[PDB]
Amino acid sequence: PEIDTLREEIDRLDAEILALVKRRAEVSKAIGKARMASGGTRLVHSREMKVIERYSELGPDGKDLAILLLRLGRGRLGH
Amino acid sequence: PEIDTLREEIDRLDAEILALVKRRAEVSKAIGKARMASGGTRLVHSREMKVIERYSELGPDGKDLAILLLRLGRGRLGH
Amino acid sequence: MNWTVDIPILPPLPTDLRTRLDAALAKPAAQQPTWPADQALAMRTVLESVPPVTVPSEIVRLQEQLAQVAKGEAFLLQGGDCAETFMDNTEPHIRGNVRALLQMAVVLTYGASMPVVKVARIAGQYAKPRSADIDALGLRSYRGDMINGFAPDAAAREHDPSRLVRAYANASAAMNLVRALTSSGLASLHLVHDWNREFVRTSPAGARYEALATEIDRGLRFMSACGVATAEIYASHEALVLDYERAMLRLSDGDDGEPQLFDLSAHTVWIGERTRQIDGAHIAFAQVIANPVGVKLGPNMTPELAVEYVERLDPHNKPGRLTLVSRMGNHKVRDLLPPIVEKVQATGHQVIWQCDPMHGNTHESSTGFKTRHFDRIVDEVQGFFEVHRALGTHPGGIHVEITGENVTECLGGAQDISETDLAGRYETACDPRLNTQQSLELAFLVAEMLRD
Amino acid sequence: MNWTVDIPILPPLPTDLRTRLDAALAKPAAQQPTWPADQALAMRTVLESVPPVTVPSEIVRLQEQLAQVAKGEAFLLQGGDCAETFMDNTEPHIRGNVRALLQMAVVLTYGASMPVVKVARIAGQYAKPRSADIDALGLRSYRGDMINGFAPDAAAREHDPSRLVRAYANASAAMNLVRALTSSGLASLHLVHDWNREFVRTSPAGARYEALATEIDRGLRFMSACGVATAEIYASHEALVLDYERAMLRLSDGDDGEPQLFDLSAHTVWIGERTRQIDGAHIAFAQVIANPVGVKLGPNMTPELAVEYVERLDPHNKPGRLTLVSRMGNHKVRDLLPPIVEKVQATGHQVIWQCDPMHGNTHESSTGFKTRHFDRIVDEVQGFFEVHRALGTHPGGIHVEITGENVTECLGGAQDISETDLAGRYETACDPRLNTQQSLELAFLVAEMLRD
Ligand SMILES: O=C(O)[C@@H]1C[C@]2(C(=O)O)C=C[C@@H](O)[C@@H](C2)O1
Ligand SMILES: O=C(O)[C@@H]1C[C@]2(C(=O)O)C=C[C@@H](O)[C@@H](C2)O1
Ligand SMILES: N[C@@H](Cc1ccc(O)cc1)C(=O)O
Ligand SMILES: N[C@@H](Cc1ccc(O)cc1)C(=O)O
Ligand SMILES: N[C@@H](Cc1ccccc1)C(=O)O
Ligand SMILES: N[C@@H](Cc1ccccc1)C(=O)O
Ligand SMILES: [Cl-]
Ligand SMILES: [Cl-]
Ligand SMILES: [Mn+2]
Ligand SMILES: [Mn+2]
Repeated sequence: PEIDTLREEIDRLDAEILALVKRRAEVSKAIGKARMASGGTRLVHSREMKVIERYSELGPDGKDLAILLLRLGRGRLGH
Repeated sequence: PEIDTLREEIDRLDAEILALVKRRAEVSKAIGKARMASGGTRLVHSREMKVIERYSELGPDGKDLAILLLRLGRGRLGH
Repeated sequence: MNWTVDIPILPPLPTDLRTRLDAALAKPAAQQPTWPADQALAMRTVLESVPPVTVPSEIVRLQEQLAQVAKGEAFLLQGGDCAETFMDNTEPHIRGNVRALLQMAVVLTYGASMPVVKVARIAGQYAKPRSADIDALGLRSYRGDMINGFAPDAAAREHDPSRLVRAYANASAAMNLVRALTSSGLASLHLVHDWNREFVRTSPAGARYEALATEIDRGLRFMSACGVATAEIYASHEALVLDYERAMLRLSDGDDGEPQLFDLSAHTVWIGERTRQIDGAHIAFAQVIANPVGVKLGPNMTPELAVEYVERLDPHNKPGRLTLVSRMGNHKVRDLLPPIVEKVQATGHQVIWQCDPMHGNTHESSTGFKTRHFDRIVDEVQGFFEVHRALGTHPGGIHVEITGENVTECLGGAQDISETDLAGRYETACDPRLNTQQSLELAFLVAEMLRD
Repeated sequence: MNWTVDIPILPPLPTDLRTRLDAALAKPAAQQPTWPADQALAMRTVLESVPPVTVPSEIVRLQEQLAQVAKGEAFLLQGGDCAETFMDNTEPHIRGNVRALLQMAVVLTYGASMPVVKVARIAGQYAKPRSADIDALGLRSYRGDMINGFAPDAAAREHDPSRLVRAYANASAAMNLVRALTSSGLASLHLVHDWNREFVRTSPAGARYEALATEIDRGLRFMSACGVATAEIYASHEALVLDYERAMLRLSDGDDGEPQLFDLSAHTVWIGERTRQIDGAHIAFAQVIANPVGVKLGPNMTPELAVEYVERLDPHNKPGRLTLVSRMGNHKVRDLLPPIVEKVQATGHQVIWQCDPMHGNTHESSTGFKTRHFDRIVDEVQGFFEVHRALGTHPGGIHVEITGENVTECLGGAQDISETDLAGRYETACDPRLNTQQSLELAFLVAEMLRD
């Protein structure tokens, strides 16, 4: 018993995280058609480098969480 | 121009997401030594199933974001 | 309704093998079957002329592959039914157990990034030990079809020596089929993994395993793209019934060109927890035979006893000749296993450290059926990996009990098999096997443990 | 300081090949070198007896592998220096360009989950077209060392026909080495990918690519674990200089057993944007030779012209005989490419759709140097993939300009090469090549595009 205390702080942090990430997707999508509205490139390389750097604190799994957000925003390359 | 408006809403959502995920890690770690303090298993299978279900809304990348959180919490299997 | 074999009316051992073997069988043997020594002797005379189930060249080959496991360069997957029944000795059952093993091997191979040696509990696993000699219904205990009948009658539970021949006949039939399956299209890695991508599609827990089943699919396609385009499944059973193993002994020039004794009822056999008397006939039988052998080590094992096994069963320091099969239960493995490893590793002998997360985690259910919880099995393999990683030693393999059937004998998993489900498909003749869905689930998870 | 070759003192073509060839060279040819027709004729007589750079059996083999690309079952990687210099025709330079191509091929192969055909811009890429015949410093234009000198003197920019022989001699020397490298340990996939895991460790952008370099490492180890344990690099250059290609023609029984004309200066050659006159001698030369050929298609290409190329260069519907190399720039590919594909695909001809994200994205820099932005190259390949995915057609390959040297000729990438850096290591003799770091970066990214 008593473990279900944090299994609600988990449940909170998750639908919260989910909500944030639910948004960040379209914010990238927004920058997406935006920059592309002016003959711009779908992706910006050094920027995704900056996003990857953001989550480095998390350790080695940082870059791979970053790359999920990036896929969620600007989609899968070549599709 | 004007694109840097959301490149600050992105920058916000990210260090915010980072902060949430920075916590959820130890909350799992807490449940970690907790359940294990009573001859309990390191992992709970149907629970990680529940976490995976949480982020399904995100589409196919949902499960793989979930599994990152799980690795961040209860670590890499066999290590 | 029965068939009939005639009793005959083989060359002499060199005197030393004669002596050591007779010496070894002279020692006490637990859990042996009670039946007339003259009827058993008739059986063994039949079995002393029959075509072998295996041949020496195959055991030498397995010894070499197991040496690579010992040395940290391959991984041992041992699996199959807990107890083979003459009833279920059928093509669909064999095919599904072969398929189940081959599927787990592809997953494990990709995870370990090194070869997997496949050994089946098959073609002889017709005998088990019993803690009590009288069972739940006041009846004489069922000991596996090599001995008596699963049927719950006073007449079925009588120890019938004719079941020695009936066990060989079933064994070499299942082996014939195993040989045929593993040299057919069933062995093809690309075919075998499509069965696994089916599992991911149809499973409730597909999401947990889809990324990895896809990584493997890309590894297999990568092979093809580079210009590549079969299988080896070895037979093993617990060497419990000395009458049987005696008859199946054959003499042949071995690893050193001098004549050795091979037990040709299988490729490898293991002495179990209730039969590893250090000065007993089981352990001493293991010292005369050339086969790779294993020993179950449960929670009452001492680093010093473990070492005595290593020094008796691996006298010549042949890496991979001896496997030490850990079964402590998850709550005990992390504490009990390390001291055993440290002391054994210190001798300079290269054993295979095989995990058995099944026989240390059984528990009677609230329905009357004996079951095991998926999450406890995972925890011990995990705990087993945690301990070897901490010490820098090799997690050398696993030893699981499985079927290719969708039975409901173990709890949890992707199907959240509950205690009220264990009655819907409890097929097993002894202990609760992981159904195919839980088999692959574990193989995926153990593959994750193997990664880094 | 110079060596000297004697001028000689080959069998006649069948009358039809005589006629079609003479007919084809009679037509107008853009961008040909001005030099005395009698000196050029002396050179071509030397070159008509020399050992070939390639042989027909190798071109037939490439035709077959390219047919698999055409049909959606393999992927074409074409790469190398923009312009080869007799100056840099050295082992370290060749080795690093071979290594660079082999590295990109492993990455691309895993991404495409199908075979990659490797074709190098090497062993003949000694000639380029020039938009203006007078360059930045009021000098006669440099046209590649097959013609004149990169040196910025009035005397160096004179068109010297002896550079025909000097070009063959360099070509077959570099080819000899390429053959030796690809049959040595350099070709081993496991060796080649360790170079890639080095790149991930030492690169600023390693994080972007580490997961995938590790997935590949596990695919390679998976191969080994299954019991596996070489390379083919084909030569290509732009067929610009008809005097040269003429001499290197040899006659041999071809795909149909009747005699055909193979251009043995290379395995495959492509006509470029400034030389694809539909009724010109370049395009008509391409109709007499058995080699796989390609045609550059820039932003002024019409679906109907593209079809006329397909009907002239692929008259017999030999899948993979014709490659159509798209170079539109990223902002134009998504709009211009689809109509061309739809109309060409409709003819029933199976062309290879090769992307060229380089020659449509050049732009003079604010330093005086001509450069290209990494992010624009990516966008066009990406855009190229987006268009083929939308239509259900095959993204058949790429065509990049690269070196195995850490030059600074293209902007961006992992090194954020800026406009003030393009002067530190601008080695190229013509257009800005992606250094090795940007080569692999693109190969990783194009591999991501290939996945699903
Ligand atoms: O330019 C951008 O900043 C936006 C946001 C984005 C992200 O998802 O963070 C980051 C980099 C770009 O490739 C895409 C995706 O557009
Ligand atoms: O029991 C639990 O709920 C906690 C949290 C956890 C998570 O990270 O979400 C989920 C499942 C468990 O395997 C681990 C990790 O412990
Ligand atoms: N089968 C014999 C032993 C034996 C084995 C092989 C032989 O070639 C000879 C004897 C026994 O049980 O005692
Ligand atoms: N080299 C000759 C053509 C040729 C090629 C091969 C031959 O066998 C004969 C003639 C030319 O340039 O016109
Ligand atoms: N399994 C059946 C059929 C069988 C007979 C003989 C050999 C193999 C199988 C039996 O035990 O009799
Ligand atoms: N590259 C030098 C050296 C060389 C000579 C002859 C053949 C190959 C290379 C040259 O052009 O002269
Ligand atoms: Cl033999
Ligand atoms: Cl030939
Ligand atoms: Mn059992
Ligand atoms: Mn160029």
